[PDB]
Amino acid sequence: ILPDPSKPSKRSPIEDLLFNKVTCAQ
Amino acid sequence: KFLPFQQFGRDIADTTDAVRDPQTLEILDITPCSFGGVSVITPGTNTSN
Ligand SMILES: *[C@@H]1O[C@H](CO)[C@@H](O)[C@H](O)[C@H]1NC(C)=O
Repeated sequence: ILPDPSKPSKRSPIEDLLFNKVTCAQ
Repeated sequence: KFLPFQQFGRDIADTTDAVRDPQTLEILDITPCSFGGVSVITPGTNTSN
């Protein structure tokens, strides 16, 4: 649940899943 | 990859993005001019100008 130092983005695995789960000339 | 006999193409809101020179055959694209709002950061006008 805490940030993962190894990843370049200082996030947590749950935060990583949250970022990945939810996601051009105008 | 345009059909050779065809002439040009467009996109949303009539944002046409293709031309062709009648004398020389080539394909080209456009991109509208860079633009934007200009903001100003200032402290209190009495403090400084
Ligand atoms: C700005 O400074 C002047 C003094 O030169 C003062 O009269 C005025 O109330 C000040 N304005 C603000 C918004 O503090």
